[PDB]
Amino acid sequence: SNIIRGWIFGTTLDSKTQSLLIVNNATNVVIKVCEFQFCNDPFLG
Amino acid sequence: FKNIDGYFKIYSKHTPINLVRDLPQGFSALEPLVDLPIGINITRFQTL
Amino acid sequence: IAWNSNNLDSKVGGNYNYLYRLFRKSNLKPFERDISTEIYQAGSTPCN
Ligand SMILES: *[C@@H]1O[C@H](CO)[C@@H](O[C@@H]2O[C@H](CO)[C@@H](O)[C@H](O)[C@H]2NC(C)=O)[C@H](O)[C@H]1NC(C)=O
Ligand SMILES: *[C@@H]1O[C@H](CO)[C@@H](O[C@@H]2O[C@H](CO)[C@@H](O)[C@H](O)[C@H]2NC(C)=O)[C@H](O)[C@H]1NC(C)=O
Repeated sequence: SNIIRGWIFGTTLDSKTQSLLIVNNATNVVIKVCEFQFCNDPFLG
Repeated sequence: FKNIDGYFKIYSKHTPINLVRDLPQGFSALEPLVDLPIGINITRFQTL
Repeated sequence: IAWNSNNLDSKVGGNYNYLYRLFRKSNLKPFERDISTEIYQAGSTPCN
């Protein structure tokens, strides 16, 4: 049922360093390398 | 997933199965999918 | 490939747009980029 949607790769995952996002949202595949403030519990709905 | 000399390398393969639990038996080689020039220091990861 | 660019990148007052990293805990890996601007701790007594 397409539950697993992607991954985040990094070191600290808290906007002090750079992280990689590979996500599959309902419409596109998105690959980004930025300084993210990731949520403590990321998910899709 | 691999991280070598600034390249993040991805191989993959899809297979039809019919089971309920436990990773299945068998053999199938994965093929190159993409090779991203990101240039970062990955140490941890988290599933979405 | 490298060439001299005094005509383009030198200003009479002084051109301070161009920057470098003078401090890092460890050496970089090949084709790794570091943009982090974290106050480098030289000794003990953390910086906050
Ligand atoms: C999946 O992600 C893509 C890219 O982040 C979204 O596409 C963008 O949507 C915004 C909002 O309308 C547009 O302004 C951008 O131009 C779009 N970028 C494109 C099409 O490359 C897409 O909407 C997301 N899908 C869902 C369901 O949220
Ligand atoms: C890549 O990142 C890791 C984690 O941030 C670095 O390894 C850490 O290095 C510090 C000292 O610099 C140690 O105190 C930690 O115990 C290390 N943690 C791990 C998990 O190894 C590593 O030095 C970084 N590599 C580069 C080239 O910057």
